[PDB]
Amino acid sequence: LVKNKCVNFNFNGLTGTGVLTESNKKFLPFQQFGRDIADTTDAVRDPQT
Amino acid sequence: QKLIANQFNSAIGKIQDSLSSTASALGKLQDVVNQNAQALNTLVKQLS
Ligand SMILES: *[C@@H]1O[C@H](CO)[C@@H](O)[C@H](O)[C@H]1NC(C)=O
Repeated sequence: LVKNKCVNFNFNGLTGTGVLTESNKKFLPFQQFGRDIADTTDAVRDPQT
Repeated sequence: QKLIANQFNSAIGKIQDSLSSTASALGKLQDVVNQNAQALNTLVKQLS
């Protein structure tokens, strides 16, 4: 895992391109995916950590 | 001259108060910004 740079990430089969950084969104234990107003993924929990 | 000056200054003061107040006479500009904003939101939401 790498942060702060453009990378072709793949999380649990979900693919996307972007810059990954720590997020302050306090996801509840059941929550796994955050979405913006455009229904596009903007936050996620890594399965290994 | 002096009376006209006083009236002019008082008018300017009342304009300042009216704009300073909660009045929203600026609605026309707000419409221009708001309409474009919601149009953008609609276009973005269409991707889903
Ligand atoms: C495996 O994944 C779990 C859950 O993210 C994590 O706690 C653990 O450190 C990972 N590695 C090993 C060797 O279990």
